[PDB]
Amino acid sequence: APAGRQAGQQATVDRLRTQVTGFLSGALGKLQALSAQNMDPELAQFRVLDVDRAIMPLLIVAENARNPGLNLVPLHMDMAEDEEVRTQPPMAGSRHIAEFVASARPGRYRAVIDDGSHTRAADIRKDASGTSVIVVDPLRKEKDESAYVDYADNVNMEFGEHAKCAFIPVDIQKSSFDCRILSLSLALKMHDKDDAFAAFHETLRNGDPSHHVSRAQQTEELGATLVLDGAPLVDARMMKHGQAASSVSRYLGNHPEQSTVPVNKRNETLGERTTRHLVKRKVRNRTSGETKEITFSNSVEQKRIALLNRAASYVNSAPPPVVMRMAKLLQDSLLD
Ligand SMILES: O=P(O)(O)O[C@H]1[C@@H](OP(=O)(O)O)[C@@H](OP(=O)(O)O)[C@@H](OP(=O)(O)O)[C@@H](OP(=O)(O)O)[C@H]1OP(=O)(O)O
Repeated sequence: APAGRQAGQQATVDRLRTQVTGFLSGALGKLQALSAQNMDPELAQFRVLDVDRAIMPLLIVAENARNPGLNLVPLHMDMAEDEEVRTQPPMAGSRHIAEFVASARPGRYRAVIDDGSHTRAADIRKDASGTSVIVVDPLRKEKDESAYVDYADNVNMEFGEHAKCAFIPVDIQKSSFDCRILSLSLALKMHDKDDAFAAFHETLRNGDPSHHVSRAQQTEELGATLVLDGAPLVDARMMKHGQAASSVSRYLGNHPEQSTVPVNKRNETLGERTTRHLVKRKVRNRTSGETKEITFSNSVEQKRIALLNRAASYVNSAPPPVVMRMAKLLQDSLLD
């Protein structure tokens, strides 16, 4: 019974519980309906950017509780604090990296890093020796691979010049609004490959990345690591939600050994699973005009739905202090 754990607040708790599940499940029902009807959300006038920003802090709480040791913390870069450049304010509970590095208790963390307009995933190690970070970006649209040099340097400068850093840009995202669900999934995959990421942190502080990645280079300015080929650290299980079939196939062509390993309990290969998620629909054009018809994997929209399902279930059976916390995180999203 929960009457013992309610501290006489069963009225406020029970009402905040309904309020949070109502929003999570309310978003779930529309997204499930749009996905089942094979319709693009932004063409259907669903404001995914705002829903993804409001549910994210609540998803992390659920994921942190579902997998202890994930230690997933939302963080943002300095440019995210600038109301002039940013397209959206950082999500509720988000911390400035400088504040985090200075005050975070030593240990292992996962993170989603908002720069104001885009979000990446990260694996952070903080101890006496220093802080080290492995950043995986689900977007790779830069035409010339020199912006990644800047990104790697820009990420290192945000964590401190004494931090060891690796920047891994990966061709997963194709849409404009999926960078939050993709980064959240990469974080979960990081905790899944915890051992492999710890051995990379070790090599970062000490030799040859060849035991961990296929292609890497130190940057001229800060000597941070830029990885333009993350395999095998970036394996098939990290490429599952690649939206373009050409990205998954190019990746498998470059790393054939990843084409036969199981990516889930159903024993699907990366290629089998992506094919199962291929849909054909109209999307917004980013000549002429407005829309274009494409064939892509709806894995991310299915994953957004599956994550909302998890969170809504967690809250239904969550203890009051968790309910209070998630209700506040939702209210805090209407600030800024
Ligand atoms: O990474 P998680 O969020 O922790 O969930 C993953 C995973 O999800 P991803 O697609 O993002 O990698 C699988 O999902 P699918 O391949 O089917 O899409 C899987 O499912 P199955 O093995 O049953 O096929 C199962 O999730 P669940 O048990 O809730 O259905 C699994 O969980 P774990 O990695 O924690 O074991």
